[PDB]
Amino acid sequence: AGAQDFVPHTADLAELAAAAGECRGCGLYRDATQAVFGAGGRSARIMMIGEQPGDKEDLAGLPFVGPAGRLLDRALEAADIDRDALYVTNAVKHFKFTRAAGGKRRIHKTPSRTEVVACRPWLIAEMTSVEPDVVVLLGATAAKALLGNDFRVTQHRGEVLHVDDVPGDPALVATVHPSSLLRGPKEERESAFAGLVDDLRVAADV
Ligand SMILES: O=c1ccn([C@H]2C[C@H](O)[C@@H](COP(=O)(O)O)O2)c(=O)[nH]1
Ligand code: SF4
Repeated sequence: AGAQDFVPHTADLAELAAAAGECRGCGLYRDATQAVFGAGGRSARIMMIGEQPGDKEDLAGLPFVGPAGRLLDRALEAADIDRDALYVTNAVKHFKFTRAAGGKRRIHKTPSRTEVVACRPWLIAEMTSVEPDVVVLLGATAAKALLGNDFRVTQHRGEVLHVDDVPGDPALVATVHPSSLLRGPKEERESAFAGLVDDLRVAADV
């Protein structure tokens, strides 16, 4: 099923990342430039999971390097979390996208539940490799990957969750995706940023 046979029996993140480059677990590898594995080391206490690499990440080979990542950086710094101490990844490892004519970037398309479930063996391998104390789930796709397809981020914001399905039983904190804080009225963007900082601090206080 999905990516499972492409995942090697090792927890070395370098070997896992190289193997993900060869994954064909769903259709998304075809049009993407490369797989984007997570970034960080196995000593990390906090793992953070987004949806997928975007346009910038697809070509950089690293997660959260575009506008959403710069906003995330600002939130982390405000929460006194050192990004180099995190393990940062995504629920799906290949960018799913289209282009619009006259557009200034490739625009992401939402992974189907099928693609999320197909790619989840990589996330499980990352979680068993890193053994985080806490997992921050940035946005609906990542949160649903571990908490179920019906899960609503908006309804559980600053809550420490635990589900028996997850290897290692880390605490789980589901929050807004940083990209959602890029646009909208200023007061709403400012209130939403504060809430993201709060949720990051919940995770770091686990
Ligand atoms: O590492 C990443 C980078 C971007 N994303 C998402 C965030 C946004 O909704 C889109 C585009 O990211 P952006 O940094 O805003 O260009 O992809 C992600 O889920 N994980
Ligand atoms: S998105 Fe995930 S399951 Fe699909 S081909 Fe890429 S690494 Fe494999």
